[PDB]
Amino acid sequence: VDFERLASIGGIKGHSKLYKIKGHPTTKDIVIKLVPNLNNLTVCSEMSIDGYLNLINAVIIPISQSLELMRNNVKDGTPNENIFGAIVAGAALGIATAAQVTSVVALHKSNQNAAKINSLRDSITKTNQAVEQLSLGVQETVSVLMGLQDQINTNLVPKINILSCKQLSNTLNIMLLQYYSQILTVFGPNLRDPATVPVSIQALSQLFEGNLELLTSSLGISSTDFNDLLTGKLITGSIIWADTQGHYLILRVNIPDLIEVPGAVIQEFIKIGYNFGGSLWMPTIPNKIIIRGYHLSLIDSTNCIITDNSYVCDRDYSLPMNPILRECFEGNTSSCGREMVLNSYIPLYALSEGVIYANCLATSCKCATTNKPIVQSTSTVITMIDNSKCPVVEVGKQMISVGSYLGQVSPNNLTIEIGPPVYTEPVDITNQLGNINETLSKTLDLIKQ
Amino acid sequence: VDFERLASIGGIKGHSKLYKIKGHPTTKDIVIKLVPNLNNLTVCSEMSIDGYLNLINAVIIPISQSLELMRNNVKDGTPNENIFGAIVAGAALGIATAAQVTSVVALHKSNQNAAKINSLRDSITKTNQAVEQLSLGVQETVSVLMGLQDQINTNLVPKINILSCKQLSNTLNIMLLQYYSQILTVFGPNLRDPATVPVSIQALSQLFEGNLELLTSSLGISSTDFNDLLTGKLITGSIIWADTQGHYLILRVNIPDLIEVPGAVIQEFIKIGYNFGGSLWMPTIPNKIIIRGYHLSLIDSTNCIITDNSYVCDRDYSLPMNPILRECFEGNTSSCGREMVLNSYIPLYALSEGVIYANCLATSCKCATTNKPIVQSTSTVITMIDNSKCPVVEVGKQMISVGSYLGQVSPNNLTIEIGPPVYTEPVDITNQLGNINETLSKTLDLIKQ
Amino acid sequence: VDFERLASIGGIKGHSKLYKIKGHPTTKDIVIKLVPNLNNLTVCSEMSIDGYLNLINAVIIPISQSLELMRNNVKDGTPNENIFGAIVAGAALGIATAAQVTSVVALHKSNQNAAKINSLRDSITKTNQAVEQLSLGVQETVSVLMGLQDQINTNLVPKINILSCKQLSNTLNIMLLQYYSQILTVFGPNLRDPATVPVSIQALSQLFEGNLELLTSSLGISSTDFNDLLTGKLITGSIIWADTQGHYLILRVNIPDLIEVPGAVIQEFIKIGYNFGGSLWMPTIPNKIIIRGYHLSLIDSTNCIITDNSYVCDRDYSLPMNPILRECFEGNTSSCGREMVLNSYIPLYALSEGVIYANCLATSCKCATTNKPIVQSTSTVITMIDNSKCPVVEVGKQMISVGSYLGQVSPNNLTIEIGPPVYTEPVDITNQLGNINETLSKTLDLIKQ
Ligand SMILES: *[C@@H]1O[C@H](CO[C@@H]2O[C@@H](C)[C@@H](O)[C@@H](O)[C@@H]2O)[C@@H](O[C@@H]2O[C@H](CO)[C@@H](O[C@@H]3O[C@H](CO)[C@@H](O)[C@H](O)[C@@H]3O)[C@H](O)[C@H]2NC(C)=O)[C@H](O)[C@H]1NC(C)=O
Ligand SMILES: *[C@@H]1O[C@H](CO[C@@H]2O[C@@H](C)[C@@H](O)[C@@H](O)[C@@H]2O)[C@@H](O[C@@H]2O[C@H](CO)[C@@H](O[C@@H]3O[C@H](CO)[C@@H](O)[C@H](O)[C@@H]3O)[C@H](O)[C@H]2NC(C)=O)[C@H](O)[C@H]1NC(C)=O
Ligand SMILES: *[C@@H]1O[C@H](CO[C@@H]2O[C@@H](C)[C@@H](O)[C@@H](O)[C@@H]2O)[C@@H](O[C@@H]2O[C@H](CO)[C@@H](O[C@@H]3O[C@H](CO)[C@@H](O)[C@H](O)[C@@H]3O)[C@H](O)[C@H]2NC(C)=O)[C@H](O)[C@H]1NC(C)=O
Ligand SMILES: *[C@@H]1O[C@H](CO)[C@@H](O)[C@H](O)[C@H]1NC(C)=O
Ligand SMILES: *[C@@H]1O[C@H](CO)[C@@H](O)[C@H](O)[C@H]1NC(C)=O
Ligand SMILES: *[C@@H]1O[C@H](CO)[C@@H](O)[C@H](O)[C@H]1NC(C)=O
Ligand SMILES: *[C@@H]1O[C@H](CO)[C@@H](O)[C@H](O)[C@H]1NC(C)=O
Ligand SMILES: *[C@@H]1O[C@H](CO)[C@@H](O)[C@H](O)[C@H]1NC(C)=O
Ligand SMILES: *[C@@H]1O[C@H](CO)[C@@H](O)[C@H](O)[C@H]1NC(C)=O
Ligand SMILES: *[C@@H]1O[C@H](CO)[C@@H](O)[C@H](O)[C@H]1NC(C)=O
Ligand SMILES: *[C@@H]1O[C@H](CO)[C@@H](O)[C@H](O)[C@H]1NC(C)=O
Ligand SMILES: *[C@@H]1O[C@H](CO)[C@@H](O)[C@H](O)[C@H]1NC(C)=O
Ligand SMILES: *[C@@H]1O[C@H](CO)[C@@H](O)[C@H](O)[C@H]1NC(C)=O
Ligand SMILES: *[C@@H]1O[C@H](CO)[C@@H](O)[C@H](O)[C@H]1NC(C)=O
Ligand SMILES: *[C@H]1O[C@H](CO)[C@@H](O)[C@H](O)[C@H]1NC(C)=O
Repeated sequence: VDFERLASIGGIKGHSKLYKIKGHPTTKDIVIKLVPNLNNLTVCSEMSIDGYLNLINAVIIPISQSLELMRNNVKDGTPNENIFGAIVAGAALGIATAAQVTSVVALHKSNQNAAKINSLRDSITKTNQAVEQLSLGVQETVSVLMGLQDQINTNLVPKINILSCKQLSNTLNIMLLQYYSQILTVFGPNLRDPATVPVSIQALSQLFEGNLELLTSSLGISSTDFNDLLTGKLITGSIIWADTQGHYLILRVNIPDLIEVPGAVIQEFIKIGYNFGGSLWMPTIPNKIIIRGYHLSLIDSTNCIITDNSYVCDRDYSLPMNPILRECFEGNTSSCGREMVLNSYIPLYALSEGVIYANCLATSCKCATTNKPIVQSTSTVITMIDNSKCPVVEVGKQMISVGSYLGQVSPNNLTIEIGPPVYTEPVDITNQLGNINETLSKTLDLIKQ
Repeated sequence: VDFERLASIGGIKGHSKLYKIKGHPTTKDIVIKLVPNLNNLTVCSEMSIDGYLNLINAVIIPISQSLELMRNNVKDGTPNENIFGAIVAGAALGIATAAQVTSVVALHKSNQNAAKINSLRDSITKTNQAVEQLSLGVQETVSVLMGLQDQINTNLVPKINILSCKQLSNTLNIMLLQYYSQILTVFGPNLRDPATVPVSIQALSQLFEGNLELLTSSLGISSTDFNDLLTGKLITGSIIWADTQGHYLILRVNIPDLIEVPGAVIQEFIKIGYNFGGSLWMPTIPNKIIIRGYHLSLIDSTNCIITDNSYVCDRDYSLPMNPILRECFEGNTSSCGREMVLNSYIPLYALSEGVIYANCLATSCKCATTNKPIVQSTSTVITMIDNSKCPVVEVGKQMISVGSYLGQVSPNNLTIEIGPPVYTEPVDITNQLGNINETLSKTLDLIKQ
Repeated sequence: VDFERLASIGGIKGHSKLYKIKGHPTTKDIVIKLVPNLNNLTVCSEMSIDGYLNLINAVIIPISQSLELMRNNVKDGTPNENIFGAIVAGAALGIATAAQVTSVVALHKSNQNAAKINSLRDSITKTNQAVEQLSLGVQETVSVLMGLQDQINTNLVPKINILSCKQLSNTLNIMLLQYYSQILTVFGPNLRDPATVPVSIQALSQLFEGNLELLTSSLGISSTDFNDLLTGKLITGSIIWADTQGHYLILRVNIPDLIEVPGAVIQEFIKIGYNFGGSLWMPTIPNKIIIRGYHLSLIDSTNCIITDNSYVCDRDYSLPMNPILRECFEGNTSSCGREMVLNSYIPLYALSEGVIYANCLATSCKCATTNKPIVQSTSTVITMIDNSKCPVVEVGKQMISVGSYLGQVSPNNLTIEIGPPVYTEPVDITNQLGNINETLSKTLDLIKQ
């Protein structure tokens, strides 16, 4: 890429940041209970828990049935001693994809640990606090949790005798209906196929009043640097057991790790408007260019957080680009398109290493040190301001200082090769393909002559 | 649609679902009280209600004057000779659509029931609980409802003498300001034209801590199956009255239904990457094809929820394709477009009726029962794998089992034909336009002579 | 623009509203403290504040360091003959934009007032109420506030001795993790550079349970008409100080004003389907047209709220419109394009000042004064209906009355030109990609002839 020619056409080189992709995740098993274990409220709680039980058993049972169905198709013990592993009975599958097979293999791998955690069902159902830990093994422990367990251990407990029992039953019914609305909201897409659908950690967090940090801390991840504090919205987890007896859900989550792709640097750009042909124009370039070993491609940070120093993505998002755009970035400013604007929010000046790139035709350019106006050149449109002209500069309204030097090439004396203009592209451009069509079927009429 | 040549072009036939959408327009009517009724707080409440009342008086009166204007835009009379009424006022609508006329007919249809509900205004204001059902007639009822009644019947009521009265007044002001912010949030677009704008049941439930099925069970809808349980976001409804003295809003909602359009089957597809020209490609076909008696249309599930077995839409969303797409799906794989990718997240193999469609040029394909590689034929690009080759297949890393049979013919032994790709960013269409600019007078240079 | 031919192609003139732009905002300074001042809880608080402080220091300290680092890059003083201008040291900026320069100038303006507010740090940290005021000067005041100060002044305070101190400590821990997650949620993009990123009042109010007009009333701005009730989602604020001692942020917010651009009228339109060629077609014209002294342009309401009488935007969003669309709106219905629709939710009739535009080919049309049907003319598709034919009209299933007159000339008796249909696919481009290439040999063939 040539920054001098692309600055001649009106694009200024922005920051350079890194690219990091999530990769190599380890697994951790969590358990979530659903039944609010009340021990203090055995005086006045009545039958009303069983209505909540009937409403949650409408969704606990079919998820568990599909979960035991999907783990039933796979088997182990490949024929021959040389070949061994998990075998998917694809005749019993019907239609399946690669990630579904991978999830089936993962569930078959975690079936033994699911049975190991299922051995502690009475330990799961005996908890009376919000979040606590129980000894899974000699070195492993579980992370049982309920957000609403605290709500009938710090709010509804002290009103055990001041307030009437039917009012406690009605308030518990309102809270249970609201919580069942929350579980109904979060396990929406999970109802179709609860094996191949990951669970967002924030969607888990709205079950517990939107506290993602409690799940992050009790899960074990402790973000310390600046880069991992923004990260935490990409933690994925899958359900491995859906037990109906204690009415609990055993899930397996993936602890992320931000690996770094070698040699890939994300380069940003700033687009300014320039006055050509009596109109204001902007070059048509993408904002972000990934560069890796003299190779230009495209990415999208639609799902990626952007730090001050790097681009952090959940997964690699490499998109191809047109070779005409590659020639536009490399040498050919004639191959770069331009669009027109007339709105008031167009930047005309910007700073780059102490060098001002400014359109002086619309912006007032002056030097404070000499008190003389600066005129637009006719060989260029974008006008540079450095310490060669004047140190202390009047641009627009503002006093500024400049610094450094162009380095290699001055685009003031360089020729101008602004390419063809493009228009706006709504469904209007399909109507211009329509009048291109009538021009072409005029030429088809002129073919026969 | 032929699935063998569509498997040759790179598409795999996915699941088949239904289009059981829309239903009978049975309705129901409820009452939304705004001012909460305090009865235990007659000791220490001051006149903190007056600021809330002055805040809501700026809201309630415009909807009331708009609705009485809208009733002034219609009469019935008995003009003509066969017509016994239901005429609209001439030119009093100004600018109006068909849905506005339908809303006019709806208010003229329900004004008698609105007067019937308004006959018990003193019965409306005497409620001191959250949700009540009061008898409209002999076998009829409505639902008067106040979700913040509980918060000043279980939280602010017991602190009547423990906490100081000015602190209760301040906290009451805080929750009144918060709840008035909630009404200002939910009746945002409703303030412009409060007769033709429906009300989302989820945004209505957001006034009540997001307890949707509390409103649903108080309404009367009891979804019992899997398909209708996810449904409940298609309730909707329109306000029929905005009474100022009781400060309440009489709402009319529609009880939905799920009828089935006959013969319409939604078909899913899986698009895999194939290695042609030393490059990775995918075919360009839409994901869902609706088929009804040899008729292909297009749909968009931008709002429709997807069940495990069918598609639930609020309303029919039929779209067409080009006839070139119809020939692409029927017989012409040369008319099916393609796209080039280089990203890592491209699946290359999938399963369909125990038959593997695999890109073995990039995927390791072996038979574990015989320990031999599976090689790509030069005639095919996508490899069919069944039990005729080998029962246990190594694909990728995984042991899998195949089964069933082929189905008519195979896609491997068929001829393959392909076409050019194209993308967005119409600067290439701009160069094509300049090509037309030079081309049309490239024609009229040396035709004759 | 005409409305006779434009309704003859099927577009009906909607309401005419105004255009207003937010302009000239003044500045007011607020302060936001973050450490919850507990005074009643000195009996049982333990050291749970220390973990919250350790969590929030990693956010507070680098924001303050970046703020003072950006503060160092601007200097004042006289550049020889010029008096002042706040000279920006451009060597200490790297790459900067115009908005960043304006923000640096804003903080250079606000350093003195930030120091004046920072002189009352012990006054800031001593507040034990939710929202209260302190005297900044003889005529200026500050607006120190918390949404969660009340929560440990009305909820956790009365359970000082009834509930155990470790349960109070755990409840405070859970609520502090939840609120620390709230600050991590709202200050997401602010951590990259906390000077150039504006702060929305909505996400700020999300820290205080979504009570927007509590913040608005503490600011002092008050809405009084219909147009300012919907306005309230566009308040812009910027960080001016990030003090780590009392752990508070001094913020400067911009109280706005809705200025009116003169002569600009936003025109809406209603597009109906018309039956041509045995099929339903939809004309392709934009819904909104801004007209200002015979000047058509394009706008987008992607962020602008729409009131009953005007358009309220955060900033001007004028876009150029095509000269082919200028011929479409002025004279040439051939330039007005079309598309082919088949879905059932297409309106075919509408009312405009007692003028019925009705496609009577698909809609039943009658006059029950005479009890006869109304037929379709061959010279037009859209049916003109006024009181000259019959004053009381039957359209579809609805019985209406009309008035007024035609409007200059009737839109039924003329003949209008037509545009071609379009689609939403790049297939056409690929067609031409080889088409013009094939027709190129044909052009030379004409030359050969
Ligand atoms: C999940 O897998 C289990 C285990 O069965 C094994 O896997 C199947 C896929 C087949 O390949 C089996 O041959 C294989 O053993 C299946 O559970 C089994 O279900 C059957 C009924 O389908 C049960 O038989 C019943 O048993 C008693 C006998 O007294 C009577 O009630 C009935 O007469 C009937 O025969 C059987 O006990 C049960 N268990 C075992 C170990 O075979 C299961 O069908 C399968 N699928 C699902 C969806 O759960
Ligand atoms: C909505 O409609 C009511 C009812 O009036 C009926 O509908 C109107 C659209 C017109 O077609 C009327 O002719 C028709 O009766 C309107 O309320 C009426 O408003 C008028 C004033 O516009 C009232 O007249 C006043 O009455 C007393 C007489 O002592 C004095 O205060 C005034 O001198 C004045 O004459 C009238 O009483 C009232 N009611 C009726 C039954 O006619 C209403 O104006 C209309 N529009 C709106 C915007 O509310
Ligand atoms: C922000 O600015 C302050 C003020 O410094 C002034 O502005 C800077 C932008 C430069 O132009 C300075 O020349 C100018 O004075 C900076 O504080 C200063 O930091 C320096 C170190 O960077 C301190 O020097 C130290 O001082 C003592 C001397 O006994 C010893 O510890 C060291 O040997 C060392 O020399 C200096 O005292 C201090 N104050 C002043 C008034 O200069 C500050 O660093 C700067 N930037 C940031 C990121 O905070
Ligand atoms: C409440 O429950 C706790 C925990 O089980 C127990 O220690 C306490 O004694 C109970 N109190 C009453 C009054 O039941
Ligand atoms: C593009 O640039 C190359 C050198 O980088 C040059 O040879 C070529 O002619 C240019 N093409 C244009 C300006 O169209
Ligand atoms: C640009 O070229 C001019 C002559 O046109 C020359 O005076 C000037 O020094 C050049 N600038 C450079 C090489 O930076
Ligand atoms: C293109 O033009 C031809 C000839 O006028 C017309 O028949 C055809 O429908 C048009 N096609 C498209 C896709 O615009
Ligand atoms: C509180 O209100 C309820 C319901 O109206 C009533 O039964 C009760 O007596 C009231 N209590 C007091 C102390 O006013
Ligand atoms: C595929 O075609 C080949 C010849 O090209 C033939 O030998 C083979 O039997 C065919 N397989 C089918 C029809 O399944
Ligand atoms: C290209 O330009 C104009 C429109 O700008 C068009 O009318 C003309 O036919 C085209 N060709 C030439 C040779 O100008
Ligand atoms: C609680 O704090 C308030 C306000 O500072 C004070 O008036 C009151 O005495 C305190 N009460 C106790 C029990 O400490
Ligand atoms: C466009 O309209 C003008 C008058 O406004 C007319 O002279 C001209 O012929 C029209 N052009 C068409 C229909 O192509
Ligand atoms: C429409 O044209 C007819 C002649 O075809 C004429 O009689 C009639 O008055 C016209 N209507 C107008 C101009 O409104
Ligand atoms: C059409 O011709 C142009 C110019 O030679 C070429 O760039 C383009 O690839 C061709 N398109 C096809 C599909 O052959
Ligand atoms: C497919 O069949 C159609 C006729 O139905 C034909 O026009 C097309 O060329 C065929 N596909 C080929 C040979 O590319």
